[PDB]
Amino acid sequence: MASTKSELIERLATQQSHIPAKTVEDAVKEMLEHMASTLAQGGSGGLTKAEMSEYLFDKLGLSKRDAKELVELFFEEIRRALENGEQVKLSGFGNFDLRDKNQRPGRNPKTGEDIPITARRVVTFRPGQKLKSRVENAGGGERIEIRGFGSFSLHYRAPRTGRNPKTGDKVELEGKYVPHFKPGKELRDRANIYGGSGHHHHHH
DNA sequence: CGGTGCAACAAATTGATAAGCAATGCTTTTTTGGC
DNA sequence: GGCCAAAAAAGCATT
DNA sequence: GCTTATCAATTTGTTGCACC
Ligand SMILES: [Mn+2]
Ligand SMILES: [Mn+2]
Ligand SMILES: [Mn+2]
Ligand SMILES: [Mn+2]
Ligand SMILES: [Mn+2]
Ligand SMILES: [Mn+2]
Ligand SMILES: [Mn+2]
Repeated sequence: MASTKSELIERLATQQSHIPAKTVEDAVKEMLEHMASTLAQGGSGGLTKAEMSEYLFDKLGLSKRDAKELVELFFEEIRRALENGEQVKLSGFGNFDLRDKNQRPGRNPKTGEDIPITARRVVTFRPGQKLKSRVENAGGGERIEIRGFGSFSLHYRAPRTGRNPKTGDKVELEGKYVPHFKPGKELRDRANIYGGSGHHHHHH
């Protein structure tokens, strides 16, 4: 129960036959690079499905129509893996994990009245080291926002005196930014095996 | 290529609970690039 | 697309 | 071990992107 970058490119390849696999493969790598770049240096404001497609056009010389179907399928395939209970591991970027959470005490932050947090399965993203280095090294760029999938942004870490957990020796750590992913509604619903029933949908 | 509309976003409240992380060497998985 | 040895990244330890 | 994230219900303002 684990999907990799290559296993993902393989499924996107056998679903994009009208496109040469090598291009299907080059595409995913360009997307992930465009994505890392955005979070690391940014420069071009928020990243979106359109910017990722335009980029594949410019860069790979792909039809604007194919870059769009691909970008969409790329994230669709990831959702399919997770919804099926599979962990998605994209080397050089990060891993999308599934966690079963038990019910725990909550409340209406405004009123204060206790209201329990139901048990559920969530999608979490663990930034890889390759990526974490780029974001602290570069300094921090823009966010990524893909509706229905999730959004990536940067959270700030204040400087602090840390310890080498092996030796217990103190270490002086500088401020830096770290990537943070937020699963979008579609992905949370599909991945959470506790809501595939008559939904939540009323007006008052 | 450009204008609209609207559900999916971000931010904001509190507080109990769950998850992640500083350094870094050895082990394991993944990818790379030739053939 | 499969093989393969080497390089890179990740996994683990503990994180 | 200490720090950061998770989440509840609900409103106010923003934006990705489907659809003209
Ligand atoms: Mn262009
Ligand atoms: Mn299934
Ligand atoms: Mn955030
Ligand atoms: Mn090589
Ligand atoms: Mn490493
Ligand atoms: Mn252990
Ligand atoms: Mn502990």
